[PDB]
Amino acid sequence: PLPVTARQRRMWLLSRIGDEAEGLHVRVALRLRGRLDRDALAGALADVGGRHEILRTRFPGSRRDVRQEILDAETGRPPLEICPATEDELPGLLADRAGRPFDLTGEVPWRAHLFPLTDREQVLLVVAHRIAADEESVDVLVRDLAAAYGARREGRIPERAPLALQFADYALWERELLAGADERDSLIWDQIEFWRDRLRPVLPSRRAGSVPLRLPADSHARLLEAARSAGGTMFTAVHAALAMLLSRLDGRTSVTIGTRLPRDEEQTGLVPMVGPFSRWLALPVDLSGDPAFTEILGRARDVSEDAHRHQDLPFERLAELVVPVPSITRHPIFQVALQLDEDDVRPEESWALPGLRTSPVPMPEEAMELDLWLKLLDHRTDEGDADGLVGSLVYAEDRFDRAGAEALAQRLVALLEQVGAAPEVRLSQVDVP
Amino acid sequence: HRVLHLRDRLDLAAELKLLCERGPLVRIPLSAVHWFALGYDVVREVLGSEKFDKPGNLLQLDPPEHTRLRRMVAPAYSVRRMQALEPRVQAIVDDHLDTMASTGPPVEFLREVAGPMAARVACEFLGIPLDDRGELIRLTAHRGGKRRRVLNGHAYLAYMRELAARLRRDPGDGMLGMVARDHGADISDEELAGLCAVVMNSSVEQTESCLAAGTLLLLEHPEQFALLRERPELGEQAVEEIVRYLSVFEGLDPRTATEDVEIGGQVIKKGEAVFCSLLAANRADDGFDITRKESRHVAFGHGIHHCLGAPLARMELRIAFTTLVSRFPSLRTAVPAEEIRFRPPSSNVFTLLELPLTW
Ligand code: HEM
Repeated sequence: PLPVTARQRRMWLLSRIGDEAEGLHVRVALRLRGRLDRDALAGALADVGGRHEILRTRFPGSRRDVRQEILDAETGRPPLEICPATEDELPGLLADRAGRPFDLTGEVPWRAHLFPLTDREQVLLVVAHRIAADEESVDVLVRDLAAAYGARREGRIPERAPLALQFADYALWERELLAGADERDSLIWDQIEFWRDRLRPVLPSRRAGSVPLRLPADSHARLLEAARSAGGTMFTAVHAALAMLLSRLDGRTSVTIGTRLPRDEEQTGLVPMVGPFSRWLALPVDLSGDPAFTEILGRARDVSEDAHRHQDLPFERLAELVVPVPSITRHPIFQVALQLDEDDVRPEESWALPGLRTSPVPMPEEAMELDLWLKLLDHRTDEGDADGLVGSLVYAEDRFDRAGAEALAQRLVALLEQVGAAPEVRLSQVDVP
Repeated sequence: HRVLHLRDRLDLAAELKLLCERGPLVRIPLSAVHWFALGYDVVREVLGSEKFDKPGNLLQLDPPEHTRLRRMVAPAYSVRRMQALEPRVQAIVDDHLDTMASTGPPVEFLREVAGPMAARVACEFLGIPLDDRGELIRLTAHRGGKRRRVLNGHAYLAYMRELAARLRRDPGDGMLGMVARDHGADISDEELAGLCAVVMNSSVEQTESCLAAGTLLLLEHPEQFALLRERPELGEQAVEEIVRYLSVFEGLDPRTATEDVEIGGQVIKKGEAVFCSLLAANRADDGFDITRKESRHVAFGHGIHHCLGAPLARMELRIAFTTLVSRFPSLRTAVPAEEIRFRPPSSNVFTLLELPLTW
């Protein structure tokens, strides 16, 4: 009886919805120029599955209970479709194969689709259900597939130091330090209490588009200036601005955005392993009264400190505890999420299958439950000064179109420029037509 | 003071040539008074003299600690061990040149051929688990993001602590296997990781730089490119000439004088740090000629700190250059020579930014 995690529990449930809703998957398309050893690629795929038990794990059960069934490397190797194609039809094939649903009760949670273009050029697609792989796992997937292919293409079994921890250890660790849910003044009990007090089509498609969002360095500097003034980060500055925009658009005095945090970077054992380690954090901000941007920046800063002090309760478990009527067409607790990243090395640049010219093939935006996902890059000069804020407003297609998203992106850029040049502006006197 | 790294392309810049005319050892007050060693005999003296000074990083260590670590690692580069490693390196070279040919022209020789080859040889020499090599490169590379560099350092140190434990129990081949065999708990996991990281990083950077720029150097002397294919026994001489001409390790760290010495008539006071320009000492007497016998250069340093990996480097460069010239007779650059971009003078090794090649 191997337990699943709170995130796996939610992912399994949402996986039983059907073709109309795009599968909640992570996926990577790799252009491979050169002579590909197809039988070595198949062996390397099985080797990645052998290395990560979760990739050969199955999820049988029902509405009341789901179980983690770990298969061996052979029975439970990922399927490998070989689908000869022309560049012509690669966009449609990649989208279709990435969206094909998983039957997690009788299938391993990942698969591969090879698309031969010539004898020296192919495109490989790897899809993994988010019950088994998060965003960071895609990088781990490709790197471990490259390591296994280099050995397999030389007629050799991959020679690697095995995983110290498997995801089964993480599922039990979650079942453990969480079992004190019903106990006065317990660790997680304190956290469950913290979030309680702190807080459309009937069938979604989960299709996401994106529009660009650029802020010049001038307005970027003034936000960084105001952020430092209140002991906050650039995330806090954009969080406050976005909270004002949504407050006026929806006419609500209490806006709650979220943010996706990656795996716990402290737990170093999780670094090389595949898993649904995505942690989500609600950031409810009260705009009661009529606060100014500086004052909203403070409320944003304060909730981020308390929330990060309370991130051991999984978001999916908290959802079960504070959502009365959950919806498969509206994300729980928050529908808008914000990512603010410092510039860093791109993992796609360092993906290389030995013997093949490797380069990433772009895919459409990932399937999401959110209505809006603002992902921004916090560009800096070598001194740490503002050097532009560049990113994308990822929008839900069941909820906006490109024009409605462009109008939203432009509306937020205006708000960002306004509160930067006048941080004392109240919530009411802000320019949102 | 930046003149020591100004180059035409592979050749000495005019400003550096004018400086070397001013004798092989110049004093230069800035702020303090520095010294430039620009002559072969002068650089040998300032490196071979006991009157100068500068975990697992042998280059920043000094006696007696430098002796303690150099003693444990040096026998890994023995003549017999390098000879035993040749057929493996030869197969690695052949494989990467097979990938180069099958992928077809053009090819970005540096990141697609030279880099992978140098790192694959370095990992077979170290005894690293042969398919954790990509991961150890990625965890120890200098790609920015200081938090990421610290997190990668934590993850790599954890891997090395597990590998050192596995090796100290039942070791195997490679430099790490021998150091764990001949020495147990005499060397820590930190020093073991430092030695290993220096090999697969800065040492790989120099090897890949020699492979790339050396290929360009042979390409720009086509008659010697063909001569090396015609007379492959010239490989050892060609490598000595290539490393002398390239001098990818242009300048050395300052050898601060512990005493007041007089290399020539000019007195060097205690504290006047003297900077060694291997590029000047190797290129100020000169043309490229792989037929030269008994090459006279300091491309691998001198003194107690002379390059520990020169046996492997020479070995790997010879196999690569001779295999390359015979496998790709029509090899040429895919771009005009002007479009060949070189690293800007940054004092830390000299290299191409990329080498577009076709055939
Ligand atoms: C597999 C290849 C190589 C390995 C493993 C290697 C390793 C090392 C090590 C461990 C040291 C420090 C020794 C000590 O301080 O006692 C060193 C120094 C040095 N290496 Fe290498 N090396 C390699 C290739 C090269 C190449 C291609 C060059 C080309 C110029 C080079 C140039 C030097 C120089 C000049 C020094 C002395 C630096 C100084 O004294 O300031 N090495 N090497």
